[PDB]
Amino acid sequence: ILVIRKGWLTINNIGIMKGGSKEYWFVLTAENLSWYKDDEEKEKKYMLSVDNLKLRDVEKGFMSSKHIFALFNTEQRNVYKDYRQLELACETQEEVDSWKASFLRAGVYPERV
Repeated sequence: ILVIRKGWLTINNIGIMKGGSKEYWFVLTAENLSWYKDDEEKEKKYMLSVDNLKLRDVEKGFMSSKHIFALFNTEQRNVYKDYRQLELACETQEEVDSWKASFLRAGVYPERV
């Protein structure tokens, strides 16, 4: 119910078949993490349950300046659609760190990297 945070994040590993890496507007609550095309909320890319979401430091990553972390379904292959893991990136390390605390509150805890 309570909104924990609203803020932009880049989904770095969105397929060829979905435009590629685009920025999406995230809304996290104690029950769901939903992502939209933008802050107007006219869209809905999807609403994924926070249940069974965990967070891992995804092993160095691409050869970029991005700091990577990811949400992954602990009990199955894909996290949503045909994805394996949903990669989230920030231009700065502090951005990644503040968002980790917001996920903590919603019940997505770290480890299993």
